[PDB]
Amino acid sequence: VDKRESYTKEDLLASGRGELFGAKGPQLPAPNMLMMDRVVKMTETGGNFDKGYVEAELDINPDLWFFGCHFIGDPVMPGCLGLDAMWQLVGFYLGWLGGEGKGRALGVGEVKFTGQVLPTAKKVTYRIHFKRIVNRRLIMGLADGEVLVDGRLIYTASDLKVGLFQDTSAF
Amino acid sequence: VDKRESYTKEDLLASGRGELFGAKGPQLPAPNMLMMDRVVKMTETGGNFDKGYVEAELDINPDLWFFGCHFIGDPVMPGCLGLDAMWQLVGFYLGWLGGEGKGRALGVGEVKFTGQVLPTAKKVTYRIHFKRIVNRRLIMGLADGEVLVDGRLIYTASDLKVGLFQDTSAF
Ligand SMILES: */C(=C/C(=O)SCCNC(C)=O)CCCCCCC
Ligand SMILES: */C(=C/C(=O)SCCNC(C)=O)CCCCCCC
Repeated sequence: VDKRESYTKEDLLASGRGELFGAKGPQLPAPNMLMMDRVVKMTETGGNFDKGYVEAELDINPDLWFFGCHFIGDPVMPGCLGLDAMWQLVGFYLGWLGGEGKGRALGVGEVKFTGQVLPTAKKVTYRIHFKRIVNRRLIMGLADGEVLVDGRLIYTASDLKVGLFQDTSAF
Repeated sequence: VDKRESYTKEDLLASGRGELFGAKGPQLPAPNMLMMDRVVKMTETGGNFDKGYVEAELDINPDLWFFGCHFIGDPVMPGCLGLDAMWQLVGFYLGWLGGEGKGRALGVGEVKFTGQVLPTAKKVTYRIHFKRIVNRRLIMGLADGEVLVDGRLIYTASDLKVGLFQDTSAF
């Protein structure tokens, strides 16, 4: 794949249909599971471990679907969805490096939610710091993640793990 | 609250509206974020640590919203939603014990996904084992959770943490 440092919302939507990295590359979820609007920076070096970095953003507005049901009369973006965005970015990066296969989240170490995303916020920022990448027969990524809302850190996740699989018959 | 050992779909829908545990108890998310169809068992003793146990189920059918977008052409229930159902059950239990306040997931320690939920599955079972409950004027619940698909253990989550809050304007 020809690597770009950033991707637009249109690119992320093309990705969900497998039109970005080709038919062998991984796909990002499509709405309403897509949890980012754009990827503002992607590098092979950099990040807290100098092994890779990804920064993405999600624009917030009061009308996003999840505010209406989580919860009724007490809108707050589900934490699980910010967490999924992080898994999505780790998997996307693996595909960006040329990894082939279907994306499947494998797990995460500690996750801490210290703040919330309200319908009055404006922008959610995701930062992924890669600590390890296996791109041999097996394609797997390990990273730490940070979620900020309007420049303030609210969630951290250690050891997000995602792999790409050509055969998912054993799951 | 007048504890019942089990709750039906209609009870969970009333919960999302704030009718089940009253105006001061926690609310479950409403569809499309409600991740269970019923709670089959709730006991304050029992469970792996004999400090509480809850078992719930989610009926699976190909038409569930998430199957159409995650991923297009490769349907699999998002692992993040299975995690949310477990946080949802921990908070529901704190309200069941009589706790007052709005539920907020605080984090989780370690999550491992070893299997997937396909649209061909029939049922997902959630089993929550409580470790510690602080129901003082600081309501928090700590528990380990397991997710099974048609009886097969596929996800384990250690140290799920949820708390109920009177005032959430601090986050
Ligand atoms: C959507 C679904 C899952 O990953 S379900 C995880 C099941 N795990 C196993 C081992 O079967 C989340 C997709 C995140 C990764 C997207 C990569 C582009
Ligand atoms: C929906 C939203 C969240 O919990 S967002 C977490 C934000 N964290 C803080 C500290 O503000 C999930 C609700 C799960 C618990 C429901 C209990 C009934």
